[PDB]
Amino acid sequence: FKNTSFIKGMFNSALEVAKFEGAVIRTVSGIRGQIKKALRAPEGAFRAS
Amino acid sequence: FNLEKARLEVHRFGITGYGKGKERILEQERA
Amino acid sequence: TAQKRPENSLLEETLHFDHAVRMAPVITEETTLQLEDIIKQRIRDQAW
Amino acid sequence: MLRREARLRREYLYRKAREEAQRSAQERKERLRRALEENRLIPTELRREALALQGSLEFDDAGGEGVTSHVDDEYRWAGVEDPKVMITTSRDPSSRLKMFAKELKLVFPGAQRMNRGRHEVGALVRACKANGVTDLLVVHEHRGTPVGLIVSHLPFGPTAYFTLCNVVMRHDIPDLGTMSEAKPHLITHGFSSRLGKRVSDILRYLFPVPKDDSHRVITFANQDDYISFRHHVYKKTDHRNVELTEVGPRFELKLYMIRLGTLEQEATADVEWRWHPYTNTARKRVFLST
Amino acid sequence: KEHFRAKQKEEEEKLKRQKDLRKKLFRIQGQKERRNQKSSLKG
RNA sequence: CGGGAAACCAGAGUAUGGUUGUGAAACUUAAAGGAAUUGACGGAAGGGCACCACC
RNA sequence: AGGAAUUCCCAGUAAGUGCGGGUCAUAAGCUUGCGUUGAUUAAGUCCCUGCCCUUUACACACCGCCCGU
Ligand SMILES: [Mg+2]
Ligand SMILES: [Mg+2]
Ligand SMILES: [Mg+2]
Ligand SMILES: [Mg+2]
Repeated sequence: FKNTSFIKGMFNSALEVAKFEGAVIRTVSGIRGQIKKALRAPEGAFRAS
Repeated sequence: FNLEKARLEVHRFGITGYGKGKERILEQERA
Repeated sequence: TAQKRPENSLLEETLHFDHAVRMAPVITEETTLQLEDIIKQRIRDQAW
Repeated sequence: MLRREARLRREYLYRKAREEAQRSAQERKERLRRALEENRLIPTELRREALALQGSLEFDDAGGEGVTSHVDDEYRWAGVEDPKVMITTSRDPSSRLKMFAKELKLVFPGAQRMNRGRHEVGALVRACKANGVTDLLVVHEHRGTPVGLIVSHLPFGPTAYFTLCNVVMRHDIPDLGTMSEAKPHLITHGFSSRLGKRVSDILRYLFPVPKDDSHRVITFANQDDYISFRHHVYKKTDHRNVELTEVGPRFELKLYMIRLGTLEQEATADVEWRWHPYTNTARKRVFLST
Repeated sequence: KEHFRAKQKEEEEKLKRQKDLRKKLFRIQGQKERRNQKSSLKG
């Protein structure tokens, strides 16, 4: 969704996302982002802006 | 008592005696 | 990736990473008392 | 009226662009004045056109308005007239959001709260301008807790965007009673930078001129770009000893956007300041204090 | 494009010798202005 | 009329840093124990107002 | 078809219905826009529960001293 994107494959549980909230992430293209909040529908996805 | 500070103040009061037209033209000369 | 690593492995890993932004401040009694001390000082001096 | 409003906006924007030029022209004028008063060299920059600035010095007087300020143009009637504040919510408000909006009416003297039904945002601003509403407040909620606040100055004034962090309302606390409703004293603390002065001005002009003997105090304290809102009433039991009783809501503010236009002008208004969280050094930087 | 870029390098160097050569002459002019201060009031 | 250097004799501004310029607590929130023709309160009445009250 | 208590609400308002966006903050079973249909009662008093003030511009007319420590 424009800036906001849904990411899977980095983690495998909701406990994992809670440990790494606010971590700096980036793409191969060089766009920098932030981990915001975990998602429930798959096991280890999260929301990132 | 500073002479340099007093010297300017004495000058300005005197020039107003000349007149406002003469006040101006003398002021241009100083600048 | 997540597939290679076992489940819940990173919980004990103690990795190092960086945070993007500052965390929100936590309110406690001590912060309340210092803030009230500031308010009382302005009241005495009429520093409105 | 619509033509008049458009004309006043172009006049305001025209003056804002030339504000910096007049300040530099004013600054050069004072340097020449010091050189004349104390006999010294005219500065080499001021050596040419010195006569023209000297001619201007004679023409300057207390009668002129002086250098213009875009802040003064926005808050023209800040001191002379009492502000008129209107509070509204997002469409289909929650139960607790309506309860929060009821309390904000009590905090601001003379404020009014109106129901938001199927009103278009642009239509709301048009009605506020017609009836002389000075400031408009819009509050957002998430899962029954207030999360965002927008403050807009109606006569093409600045629009400030806030996010609420730790909201505790009077309705949660039992058996408090009734509020004082007197004109309050304002305490501003922690704002030292230029932007902090800009933000504190917007919050202060929401309130009217109080009385000297008023016992109502509202405090805005800045700490690491977080503004704490506190409301208190004090009693002087004896000299030098004062008691404080907390009344009213308690919440935190974090500014992230200031725009020149009104909230109906999202697609056109310029941004005076914005928070950039993806900056490489954004984590270790603060903006409301020096 | 490179020719214009090549040209701009010399005026950057040229202005450097311009200010240094003018610098020695500037001090002599400044000393003359001192005498005008004492006679500024007289005329 | 002769020479005058290709002659003759033998300067201010900012900015950024430095350097300097016999006890009031171990004791005390009773104005270290005040000021006052100037100070500190109480009651009653009147004028308003509220989806913090009524109907 | 949701007791006792308790909260909110005056006109395109209460309530119902759909269709979008995710906009450098917040927001995922959630957040915010936009349109559609559209009501009952009320336009006045200080009786309860409280709040803000007062009791020292001489047209006509009206009116003719708040109290106590
Ligand atoms: Mg509704
Ligand atoms: Mg509706
Ligand atoms: Mg029911
Ligand atoms: Mg709907």
